[PDB]
Amino acid sequence: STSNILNRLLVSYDPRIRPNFKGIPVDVVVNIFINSFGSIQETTMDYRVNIFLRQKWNDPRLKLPSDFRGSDALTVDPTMYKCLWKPDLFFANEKSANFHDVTQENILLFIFRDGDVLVSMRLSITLSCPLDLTLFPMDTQRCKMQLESFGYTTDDLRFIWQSGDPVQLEKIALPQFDIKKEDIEYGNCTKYYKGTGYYTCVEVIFTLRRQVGFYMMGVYAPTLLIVVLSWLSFWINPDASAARVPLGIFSVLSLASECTTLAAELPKVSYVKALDVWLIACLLFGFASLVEYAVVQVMLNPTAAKRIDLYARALFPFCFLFFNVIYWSIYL
Amino acid sequence: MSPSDFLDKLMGRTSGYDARIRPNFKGPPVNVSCNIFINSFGSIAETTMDYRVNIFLRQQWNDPRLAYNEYPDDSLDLDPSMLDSIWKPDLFFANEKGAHFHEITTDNKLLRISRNGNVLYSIRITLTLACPMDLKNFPMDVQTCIMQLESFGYTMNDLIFEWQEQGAVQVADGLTLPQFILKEEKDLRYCTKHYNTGKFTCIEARFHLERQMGYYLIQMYIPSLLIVILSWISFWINMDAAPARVGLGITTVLTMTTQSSGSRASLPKVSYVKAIDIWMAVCLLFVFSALLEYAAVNFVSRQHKEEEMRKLFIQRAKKIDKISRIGFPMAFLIFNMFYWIIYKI
Amino acid sequence: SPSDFLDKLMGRTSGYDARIRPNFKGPPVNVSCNIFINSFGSIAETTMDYRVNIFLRQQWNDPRLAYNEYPDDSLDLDPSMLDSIWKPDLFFANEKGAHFHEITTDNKLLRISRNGNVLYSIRITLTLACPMDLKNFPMDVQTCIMQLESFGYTMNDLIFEWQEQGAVQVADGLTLPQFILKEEKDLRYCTKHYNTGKFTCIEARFHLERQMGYYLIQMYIPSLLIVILSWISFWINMDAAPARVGLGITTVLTMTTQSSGSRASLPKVSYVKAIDIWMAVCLLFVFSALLEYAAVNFVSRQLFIQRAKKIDKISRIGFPMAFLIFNMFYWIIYKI
Amino acid sequence: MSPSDFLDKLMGRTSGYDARIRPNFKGPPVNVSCNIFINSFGSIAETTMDYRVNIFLRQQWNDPRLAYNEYPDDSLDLDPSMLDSIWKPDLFFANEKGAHFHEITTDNKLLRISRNGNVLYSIRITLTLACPMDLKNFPMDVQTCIMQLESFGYTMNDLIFEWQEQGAVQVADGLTLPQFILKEEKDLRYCTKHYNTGKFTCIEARFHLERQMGYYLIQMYIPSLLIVILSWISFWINMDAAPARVGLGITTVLTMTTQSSGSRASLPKVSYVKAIDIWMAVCLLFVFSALLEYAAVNFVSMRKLFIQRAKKIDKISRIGFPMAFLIFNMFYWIIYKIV
Amino acid sequence: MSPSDFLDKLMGRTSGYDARIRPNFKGPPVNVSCNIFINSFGSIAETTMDYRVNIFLRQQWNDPRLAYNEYPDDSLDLDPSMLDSIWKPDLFFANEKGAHFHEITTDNKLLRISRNGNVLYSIRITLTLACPMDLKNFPMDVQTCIMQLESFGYTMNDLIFEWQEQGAVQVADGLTLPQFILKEEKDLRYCTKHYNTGKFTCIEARFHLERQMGYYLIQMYIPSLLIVILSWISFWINMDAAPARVGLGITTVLTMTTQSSGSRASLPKVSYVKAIDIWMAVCLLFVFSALLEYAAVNFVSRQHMRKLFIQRAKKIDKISRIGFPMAFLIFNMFYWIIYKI
Ligand SMILES: *[C@@H]1O[C@H](CO)[C@@H](O)[C@H](O)[C@H]1NC(C)=O
Ligand SMILES: *[C@@H]1O[C@H](CO)[C@@H](O)[C@H](O)[C@H]1NC(C)=O
Ligand SMILES: *[C@@H]1O[C@H](CO)[C@@H](O)[C@H](O)[C@H]1NC(C)=O
Ligand SMILES: *[C@@H]1O[C@H](CO)[C@@H](O)[C@H](O)[C@H]1NC(C)=O
Ligand SMILES: *[C@@H]1O[C@H](CO)[C@@H](O)[C@H](O)[C@H]1NC(C)=O
Ligand SMILES: CCCCCCCCCCC
Ligand SMILES: CCCCCCCCCCC
Ligand SMILES: CCCCCCCCCCC
Ligand SMILES: CCCCCCCCCC
Ligand SMILES: CCCCCCCCC
Ligand SMILES: CCCCCCCCC
Ligand SMILES: CCCCCCCC
Ligand SMILES: CCCCCCCC
Ligand SMILES: CCCCCCCC
Ligand SMILES: CCCCCCCC
Ligand SMILES: CCCCCCCC
Ligand SMILES: CCCCCCC
Ligand SMILES: CCCCCCC
Ligand SMILES: CCCCCCC
Ligand SMILES: CCCCCCC
Ligand SMILES: CCCCCCC
Ligand SMILES: CCCCCCC
Ligand SMILES: CCCCCCC
Ligand SMILES: CCCCCCC
Ligand SMILES: CCCCCCC
Ligand SMILES: CCCCCC
Ligand SMILES: CCCCCC
Ligand SMILES: CCCCCC
Ligand SMILES: CCCCCC
Ligand SMILES: CCCCCC
Ligand SMILES: CCCCCC
Ligand SMILES: CCCCCC
Ligand SMILES: CCCCCC
Ligand SMILES: CCCCCC
Repeated sequence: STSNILNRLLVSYDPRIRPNFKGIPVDVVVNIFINSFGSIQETTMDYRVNIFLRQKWNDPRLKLPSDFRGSDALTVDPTMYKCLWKPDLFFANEKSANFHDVTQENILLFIFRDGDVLVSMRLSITLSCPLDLTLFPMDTQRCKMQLESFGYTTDDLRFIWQSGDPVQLEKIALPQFDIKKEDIEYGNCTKYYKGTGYYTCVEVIFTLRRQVGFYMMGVYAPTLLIVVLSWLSFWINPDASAARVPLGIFSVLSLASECTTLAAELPKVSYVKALDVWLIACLLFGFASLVEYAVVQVMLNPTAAKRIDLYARALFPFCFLFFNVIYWSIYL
Repeated sequence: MSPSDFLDKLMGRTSGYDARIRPNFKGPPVNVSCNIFINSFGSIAETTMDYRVNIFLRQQWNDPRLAYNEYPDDSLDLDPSMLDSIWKPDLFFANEKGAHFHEITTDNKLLRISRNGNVLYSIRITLTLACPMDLKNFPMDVQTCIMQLESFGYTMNDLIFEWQEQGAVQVADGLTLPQFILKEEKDLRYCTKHYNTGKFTCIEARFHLERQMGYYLIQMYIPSLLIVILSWISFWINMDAAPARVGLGITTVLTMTTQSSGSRASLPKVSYVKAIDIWMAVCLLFVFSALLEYAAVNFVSRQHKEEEMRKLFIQRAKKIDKISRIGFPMAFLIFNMFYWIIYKI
Repeated sequence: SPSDFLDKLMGRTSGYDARIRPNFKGPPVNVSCNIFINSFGSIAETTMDYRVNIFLRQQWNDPRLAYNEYPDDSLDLDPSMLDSIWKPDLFFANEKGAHFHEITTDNKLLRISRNGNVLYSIRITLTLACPMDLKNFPMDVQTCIMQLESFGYTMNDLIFEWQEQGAVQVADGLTLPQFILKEEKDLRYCTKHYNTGKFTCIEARFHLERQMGYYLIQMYIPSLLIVILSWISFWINMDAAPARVGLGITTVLTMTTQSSGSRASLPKVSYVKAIDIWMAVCLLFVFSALLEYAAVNFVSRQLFIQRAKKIDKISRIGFPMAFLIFNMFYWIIYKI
Repeated sequence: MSPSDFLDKLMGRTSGYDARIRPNFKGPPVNVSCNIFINSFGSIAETTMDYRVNIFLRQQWNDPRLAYNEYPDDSLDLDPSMLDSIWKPDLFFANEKGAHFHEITTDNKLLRISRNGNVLYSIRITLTLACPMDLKNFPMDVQTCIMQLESFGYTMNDLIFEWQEQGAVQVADGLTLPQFILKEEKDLRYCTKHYNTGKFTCIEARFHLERQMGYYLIQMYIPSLLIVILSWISFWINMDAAPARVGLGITTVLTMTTQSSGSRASLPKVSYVKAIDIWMAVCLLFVFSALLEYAAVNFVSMRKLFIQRAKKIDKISRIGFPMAFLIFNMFYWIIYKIV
Repeated sequence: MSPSDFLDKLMGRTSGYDARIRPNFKGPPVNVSCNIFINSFGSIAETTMDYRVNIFLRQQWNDPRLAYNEYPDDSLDLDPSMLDSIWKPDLFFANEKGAHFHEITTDNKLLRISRNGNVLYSIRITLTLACPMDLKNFPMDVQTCIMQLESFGYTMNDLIFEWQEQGAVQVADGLTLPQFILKEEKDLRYCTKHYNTGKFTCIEARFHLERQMGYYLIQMYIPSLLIVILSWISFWINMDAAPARVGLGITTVLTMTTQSSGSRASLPKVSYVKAIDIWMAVCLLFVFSALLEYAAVNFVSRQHMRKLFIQRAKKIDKISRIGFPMAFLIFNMFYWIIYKI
């Protein structure tokens, strides 16, 4: 029978023992494929991915006999793979991951005649990367993905990416990011844990360029609108103290409320960020406008108010334009 | 012929049936006719472009070694424990994003075997699958959410999925959704994939969803329209009452901002401009421009010449006030009609 | 020899095919099943579901399991031997997630009677969903159900029947937050027709009444107090401008913050709710009082003072009447 | 004598022991003594009326056919893998509302067998169990949260639980709770249930918890006292400073109402009136009445005689408000401290 | 000879190695040396008083009946499979509050057998263990957390644990904590417990976390100080602008007691007074006071032959202007000096 071929293949085959026990280390080629690259959770400094991990290697004990020929390969059922030997390919920086058996364990197994098997199990992982927050509205994040063994050493196991396309993403469509050309650098990354030895590693580095569109029309525009509103309030008769005063306190209160609302949602870090410095500058400008009005009122108690009023209404536009141009020159 | 002996004679140790080999090995690919029955839709949330569905998945196929000629009846239902002993397809969902079986009081799964060899296999599944959405017309959009069924352990030359010709996607009578209305028509087509390893058969189903305007209509529009009207009221106040005008403008702009902030804090942080956001931006621009024009009028009146330009600029100020007072409602009305005729069509 | 007796009942030497349904190809086997509610609650409209903790029971007869040798009639077994015989595969049509209990034992009770009756009981925790409408939110009444039906067989072979007397037993100490569970509970059938055959289905309907107290307390009472607050401000003469302006501004701020606190609790349902409309009318009345004072000042600033006083007093005598008629109409149309 | 043969002869294939039969079949019912060791309390939240506790549940019972008479030693410690082969009681928690074992590096379960046949079986469990609580005196309440243990697969005719006469509920010395204090005394009574089928043995333990009044005391009461005293200080000033007075009244009312709003959005929404709500409502009524009285005084103020009447009413309310607030405070505290 | 026969001879059906039997039964206690390697810290939360850690736990112990004398090599690496067939210590974490293994493509466990009989067994573990902290110095606090290791089904006379003399607790170089900094020194000691059923061996490890003030510093202090200086500027306006001034105050206090309510919104409800709370309260007291000063000066100015009280109001305004910033600076100095040490 056809199953008799795999029965003869598996007889006297102990999966607990790696191929070439006393021989050279086995080089296991690893291929990856992104299927649904989920968003990143800045609050948890992690991102969720769903991949079709693939492994191939050489197992001389699984060479096909002279009887069976086949077209290209004989694919056994997915449930058979519990009887084979596999590398302990785990993810070093994993926070939590799980298999998928919604209807059946999603594993594809191919066996070549010369004794090279391909095993592909679906994986769903939640990796973690150090989220840098400097220049937050235009940051360039780099999230890592490490693959390494745990139950062997560099003398028994080895991981090398395919010479072709190790990553073959079809479509990403991230809600607020985009990736075009990643790199497979930091290829070896060979871990060296004291007390056990050297473990093989391989790394993959992505590149995220955050879409500044949302924050451009979500936070920057209201702050600019409030600043312009304060400037227009500046164009009112100082004698109407009941009128000029509220339109500066409203500006500063709105700036403070916006800062508080938009600060508690981002992850907490102990260094300043571009959005925060922009908000601080806008708040300080509103505060300075209110203080200038106060000093104008003090000078009132004649043309003494007129000179300072015109000087400030001329200086504020140029000063804020200079600040805006230097900011967008230094952060873009 | 006792009922007990037949079950292990057709499938079991005495049967000599290898469950680890697909039907018709080294032959033509075996068809799988599969239809789904939605039982509880809902839980659609834009925060993760995903929704939770509960389905009864059914499959019908044929197997030459499953045919029997003993019982007069053709349909003989079988025990799920015996079901987990024969060949089954390895279909999965291309964008499951989290799923799990049901096991209350039993692993609920129905198996029926026909005399001619036809086999029907049905399970109950819950899918938190995801559909990439678009929010260009968010308060009035037409969404298309899909589910894809494809094999993973076989190639196109062994398995092929086909929908039932009549009554493909059955829907429960009591189905109802919040914030959405399920369209009657549902689309079906193929999604033949091409990975490194062979070609995998794939089918997909597409659901059209339309969003009820009501909640969004009232909350996102009525307060904004009312505060625009209130900002108009300020324009009817005489020039002298500067603090009243300033306070009313401040209140209106504060209400506009907050409302915009509250509206934006429900949707994914997408980059492209939505439909509601630009509308609220225009309303905020109206309010701010009204306040700015009042400030400009105040400056014009205050400026004065050195009967020392008499009431001439007071006249001019009243003229600009009246013309802007008659112009703003016309501009708002024409913009409103433009917006609601552009997005509705 | 209890061990050998149990084994010859079901096991290796028994020769009892567990996979075989009772009375194969014969008449259908009717099953009596009753539920015991032990812990209700955790009802949330924002997710349209509720959590229940029940002691599900099944009773029927197995002719090939009957014994006439052991002296006792009702013999209790263990779950380990329970997972060796045929049992119905009833599931919940709207389970929406559930799991067993595995604390120190799979808490399953099995009792085999001499004549053939079998009692089977399992602890179950169901987070099941019932669609709820908030059209009468401050006085809403809900109908939350629990469907039990078979999936592994057809109505031609399996039939479910609630116990004739005392079906839905309820623990005496059961309590709910902001809900009162009605005593009487409806029952009927739900025979469905799927693609392949028809399956037996049973139901048990629960009528739930939401407590009004908390809502009544925190929402309505401050609103009525500040409406009376506004009327007292209405009593004040127009000369004391700062006092009336303050009494109006404080009323407006308190009412708007109360409305904001009230609104942000419920799911984003399309149609208008019942609680908010009364809140909206109260906000309208507060704004109307403030605008009336503003218009009185506007007219006063412009022999018209007598007319201003006349309109002020007629509004003072009309607004309480309007509030009373609106409140009575609202309570009548909602309570009845 | 090798340990393997002894262990399999006591229980195993060679023993011929069936774990599916209770001790003393058709005989007297089996008493089971079970104490508890609280290891980590806390995470108690009123938003869903439950608390999570990590315990080392132990139970000792006599199995006559488990007795051995070979080793001179009396107490033998066992292995979990062979532990899961002998008869065990099926005790479960009637109000578990979710629970699970611990399997970290081992199924942490201890088995000890004595020569006479007494066996001790202990497992580490975590319970997210629910206790309904009343919030009549919420800032100063005392709660009685209970947990039950009862059989499910047997009858009172076969099983009966009983607490140890000495050292029933042992609590780790280092245990501490946030915003809560664990009373030392613990009630142990019986909860014998009468279900639809027979009687099931049941024993429950009741923990008395007290709420640390410090946090709520400060956060709620102190700002309210400060703002009402501020309202009084405003009351001291005469009627001429009308804008200052009305602004101060507005500030006080807004502060009181925002304190109440921020205080209320933490408790489970229950119909019956709490103890914080009445106090905050009284404070809000007091500040509102002060502002209303000032408005009325401003309204009553031409003829100098009306000015004298206004100052008389101002002084009488000035001497009245602090006395009324003090008597209310004394009444409230004395009634909610002895109740 | 062949690896299969040696593998089954060392343990398995032919060996007859009774896994459930502890090594050296009825003999001397078997000491175990165990060291852990932290791989990923972080996710420390104040609400639930716990933090999630990721560790590689290692245990080295000698099993005399496991010794082999066939292969020339002294150290041999096997797979997890045969690992799940031998005796293992039952160490469990005393305050884990839940945990789970890792099973991605394999239960990632490592077993290594030395020639003399020593065996090293290591597993990847994730622990959401609890740590009771105190918030007496919340914005400038130092927290000490513990992770005890102890047996569950044995006795001190049978099992004893000892930390490694060198390289006891290791940390990856790439380690970085959110909002925290980890101290280099890691104090370790014993935690020998006395339960009802005998005495159980116990060792423990302590970590010292220091909270970086930065995020809290800016997001709390800076807006409050800005609002306080806003109140100061409001206080620097002549009384003739009576409404606007007071209006500023109405906002000035209001937003403040909002921000205070915000600060405790992300912190657990604890009975004892925090450290940011007192600074929070002092700022609130200073602003309202400023408002009260404005009310008092308005009262004294509008009391009303028209020069003495006006001059007194101007003088009190001047003294309040020259005092309040100085008093605020004095308060800031003592607050920072007191809470620094
Ligand atoms: C990758 O890692 C090994 C580990 O020692 C190192 O010697 C070398 O750089 C690489 N080995 C290869 C590529 O075979
Ligand atoms: C369906 O099965 C038949 C016979 O096996 C054959 O046509 C083919 O393999 C399958 N596909 C189609 C499209 O017919
Ligand atoms: C079950 O009830 C049906 C009712 O139509 C009856 O025909 C049948 O005989 C009953 N069977 C048993 C075993 O009670
Ligand atoms: C067990 O409990 C019962 C309770 O009635 C008692 O009569 C009996 O003496 C106790 N001892 C045993 C183990 O039978
Ligand atoms: C382990 O170390 C302790 C302390 O030195 C010693 O008493 C014991 O005999 C040792 N056990 C073994 C098996 O080496
Ligand atoms: C069916 C969609 C309706 C959208 C709202 C239309 C409003 C028209 C009137 C605007 C004044
Ligand atoms: C449980 C401690 C109680 C301390 C005394 C509180 C007094 C509050 C009233 C002060 C007027
Ligand atoms: C952690 C260092 C802090 C240095 C002092 C900062 C003072 C900021 C406020 C100045 C008014
Ligand atoms: C490019 C970023 C430089 C940051 C310098 C330190 C903070 C300055 C705050 C004004
Ligand atoms: C005040 C102007 C500072 C400009 C800093 C420029 C830094 C460039 C790297
Ligand atoms: C650790 C960063 C401190 C930044 C302080 C900025 C102060 C601006 C006035
Ligand atoms: C929006 C009003 C602009 C007015 C410009 C000045 C016209 C003389
Ligand atoms: C915003 C006011 C602009 C005025 C320009 C000068 C008009 C003569
Ligand atoms: C005011 C009373 C209306 C009638 C109520 C009738 C209730 C059955
Ligand atoms: C409260 C500090 C400033 C002084 C108030 C007025 C003194 C009569
Ligand atoms: C007359 C006031 C002098 C300044 C006092 C400052 C107190 C800190
Ligand atoms: C936005 C208007 C700016 C005017 C500048 C005049 C010098
Ligand atoms: C207003 C200045 C904009 C500069 C943009 C540089 C890319
Ligand atoms: C469901 C639509 C309600 C419209 C209300 C308009 C006032
Ligand atoms: C595509 C850009 C549209 C801008 C609209 C601004 C009102
Ligand atoms: C030229 C003025 C036209 C006014 C039209 C009002 C409807
Ligand atoms: C079907 C909706 C038509 C709206 C027309 C608005 C002018
Ligand atoms: C049943 C409630 C009736 C209320 C009547 C209010 C006038
Ligand atoms: C169903 C809507 C009823 C409204 C009643 C208003 C008095
Ligand atoms: C126990 C100490 C209470 C002090 C209260 C001060 C208002
Ligand atoms: C580091 C950026 C500083 C910008 C100052 C205007
Ligand atoms: C879809 C295009 C909309 C443009 C609105 C100005
Ligand atoms: C463009 C508007 C069309 C309206 C038809 C009724
Ligand atoms: C307004 C009263 C209605 C009564 C209907 C029975
Ligand atoms: C205010 C009275 C408190 C009494 C406490 C025993
Ligand atoms: C305000 C007094 C309440 C008394 C409750 C017994
Ligand atoms: C600032 C104190 C009051 C002024 C007279 C001493
Ligand atoms: C310990 C708190 C001191 C506060 C000094 C203003
Ligand atoms: C240690 C910092 C002290 C700062 C005093 C202004």
